[PDB]
Amino acid sequence: GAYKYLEELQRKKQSDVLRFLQRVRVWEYRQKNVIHRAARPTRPDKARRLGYKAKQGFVIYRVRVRRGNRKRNELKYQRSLRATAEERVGRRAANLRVLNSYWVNQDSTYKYFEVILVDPQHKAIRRDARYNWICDPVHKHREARGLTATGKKSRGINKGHKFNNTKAGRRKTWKRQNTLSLWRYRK
Amino acid sequence: VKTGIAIGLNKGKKVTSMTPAPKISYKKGAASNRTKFVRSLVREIAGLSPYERRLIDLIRNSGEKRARKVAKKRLGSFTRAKAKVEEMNNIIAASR
Amino acid sequence: AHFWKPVLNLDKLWTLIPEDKRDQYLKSASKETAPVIDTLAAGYGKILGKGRIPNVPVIVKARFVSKLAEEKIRAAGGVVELIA
Amino acid sequence: EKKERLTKEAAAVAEGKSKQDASPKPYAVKYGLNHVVALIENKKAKLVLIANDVDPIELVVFLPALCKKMGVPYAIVKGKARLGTLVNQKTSAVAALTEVRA
Amino acid sequence: HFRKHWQERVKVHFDQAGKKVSRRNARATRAAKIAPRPLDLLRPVVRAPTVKYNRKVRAGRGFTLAEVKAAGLTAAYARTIGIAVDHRRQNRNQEIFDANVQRLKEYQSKIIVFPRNGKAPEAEQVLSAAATFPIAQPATDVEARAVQDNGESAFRTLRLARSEKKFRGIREKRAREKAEAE
RNA sequence: UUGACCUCAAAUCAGGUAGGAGUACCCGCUGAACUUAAGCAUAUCAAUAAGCGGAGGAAAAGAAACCAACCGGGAUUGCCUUAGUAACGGCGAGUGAAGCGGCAAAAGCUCAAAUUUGAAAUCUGGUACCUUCGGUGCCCGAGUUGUAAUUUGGAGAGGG
RNA sequence: GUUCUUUGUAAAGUGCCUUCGAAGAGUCGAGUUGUUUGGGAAUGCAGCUCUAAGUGGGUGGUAAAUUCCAUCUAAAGCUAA
RNA sequence: UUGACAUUGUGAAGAGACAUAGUUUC
RNA sequence: GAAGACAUUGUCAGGUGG
Repeated sequence: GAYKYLEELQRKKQSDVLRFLQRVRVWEYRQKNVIHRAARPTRPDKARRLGYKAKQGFVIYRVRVRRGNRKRNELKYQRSLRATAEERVGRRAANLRVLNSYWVNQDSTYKYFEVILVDPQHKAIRRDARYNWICDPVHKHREARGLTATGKKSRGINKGHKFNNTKAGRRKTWKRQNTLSLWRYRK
Repeated sequence: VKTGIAIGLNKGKKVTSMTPAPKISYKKGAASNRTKFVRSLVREIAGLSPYERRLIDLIRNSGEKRARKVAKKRLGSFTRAKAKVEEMNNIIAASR
Repeated sequence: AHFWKPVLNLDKLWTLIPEDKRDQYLKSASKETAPVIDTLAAGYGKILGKGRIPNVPVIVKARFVSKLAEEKIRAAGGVVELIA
Repeated sequence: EKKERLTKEAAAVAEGKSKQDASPKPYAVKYGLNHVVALIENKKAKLVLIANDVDPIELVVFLPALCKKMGVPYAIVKGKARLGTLVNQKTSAVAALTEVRA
Repeated sequence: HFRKHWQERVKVHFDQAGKKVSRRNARATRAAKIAPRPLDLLRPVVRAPTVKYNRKVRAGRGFTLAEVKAAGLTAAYARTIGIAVDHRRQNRNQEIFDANVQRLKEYQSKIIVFPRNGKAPEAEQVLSAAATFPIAQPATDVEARAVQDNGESAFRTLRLARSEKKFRGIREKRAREKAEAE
């Protein structure tokens, strides 16, 4: 297959050809709308290893954000831009459920992303039970509760002693440990 | 194996080992006979980044320790700068 | 974790024998059948010497021992085994 | 053609009791990209065709180099729908040929 | 430690008692749902970490793949039969290997397994299996043994072991710097 | 000239969907101050109240890129304990954990990454019929810039 | 408990020999800025910059060069109590 | 208010360092 | 048409500074 011949190539993000294509596509995406749709990705392997399957109901929106911090300037916006993008399209395309995202391109002023979306009222997705979990109602707007990759990263959620403050919900364990617990028969 | 006491260069209790099966999730980089060819192919296609040009150009004229330092400055570490600059030396050798 | 070294004086040192073989080993100088004692299984990591004890040779198993302790046990004719 | 082949071979295996090889062998182009690139590096191709017009060009740039390496006679055709016309798909972006009638 | 406004966040386990009854009812419900089975998976014996506790053993998570294979069956049938599995655990001790294998052998001897087809004989279940295959801390020695002596006095051993370990690098340095002479 | 394809569009197009309230609990974002520090200013009150988004009947987390440093343990969550210990801080007020151990509950697994290649075997939809929380058939179509079967590192696949 | 269908030359497991065993990138990691933590010579997070490797890579709470050892397989994902 | 990173492209000469010839300092 | 690798935008470091 071509999976690795693309993967090992797109890691080479500073070769002449890829910086040429980057100079092309960034201008294209600047002139298009901020949020928009391309009916086929620019990075198909990298889609296909997030949960994409090219069938009826899987959707790709492409998206744009400013670069820089939260100006109120030196406040640093704990939402990742990846997550920010996901919020934006999950608002616009409401019915759709976000599945994951990724990076295609960048610029000094902007960062251009792509997003994977699913239409779980579509019947292929209701069937085809590798993907009949998203139609369960808990996954409404995954992005804004942070259950995508970057959301979990910036919640701080991986295993460790480094992630001991934030492992099981930061506010949950705060409420666990900044809490007095009294029994009936004291101790 | 240990000594048989609590403290020593191999301390602790001594018992019969079993040497269990070497698990598949340690052999991650033992790469392939495919992906070597792949990685080489993409290298020759996509070429060489500018700092990789400057690196080998430094190795031509002004030695390789400065190149090691420069890799350690572009990237963070030393244990990756060593491998990258040695790989670049290997490529310069293979050019002839 | 590293710092579990709860002491046992040579004084106590027969309560480990629950009540009953206490007598049977007390009325015995047996170098052939001597009682074994497990400081670690009773939850003690190091021996210290405070006490004075009969001369009955009795075996003891532990990790850490002091000089008067091993001297007194060898005086009774018991012995220490430096298990880990 | 497939369904005619099936309604033939069902009777052929019910009465004639073949191994589902009573029907003859096919000789046809092989048109999936991953199929193609898998066949290459087994050198099970004698001609492959390549479409110039693909904006996700990363899909295709490695092919002439790889075909050169494996010594297979590549070719860059102009037009991808032109290649779809012979598979009965809108676009194929490649086609190959490995086995031919004499 | 009450300079904060703790008074809104207080947990008061009045419901210890009620939780207990709900819990026992859940046990009984799951068991009557699971009617012939013992309500618990067979769990192995394992010897703990953290030298403070190394004397003990502990009813761990799951037996291993290799020990199951030494019993001569597969994980796939084990988890139906009522046996657990861990896979990320690895056996590097033979007494434990043998003991877990012995537990499995006892279990396979001690159960009867219905067909998938049925005819469903009378089974008269047990509530738990931890009771019948109790975790058992092993013997280290019988109470009685003869004395032997070695004249080492059992303190100097520890002391010079300490000395050798703390001066190992320097003795190696001496050996290497005399070795690399001329 | 005619015509495949791509991309971008309009339709009171066929069929579908989201918003809003509630908001005790829950995931996130933004985020103060009084008070306190004999006063004062980093600090504490607080990663809190307020504000804003988003869900369910539980949510979140989750089968390790873990804890360890022991004869090694073994997903997660909660409880007792570690412990008011370690660590921190005008070592000031004060703040303040975690592993191990006992108990409750105990469930594992899936994708990409193999060429089915002697046969896209997959699928929405329309239509007709039927035993209708859906099946069979015919048809337009999606799809090779990859739908199904297989395989997920615990392993495993091809061959005999 | 019953009752009618029969799958099925399908599918699965099982040992022995051989060959391979593909394993996620603007991501890991490093610098610097701000915030945060009990985390202190620099834990986590976000932004900006530089940006990789595959007998590799992370982690091992005191710095920092080197060499070992141990455990693990990241950057994709679901799920009861 | 000044300097640094990237955005940030293609050019021809001069001075050059390198394998007639491409790699980069002005 | 003007302008053009400078501008500028995103991020950093000096002097001044109710």
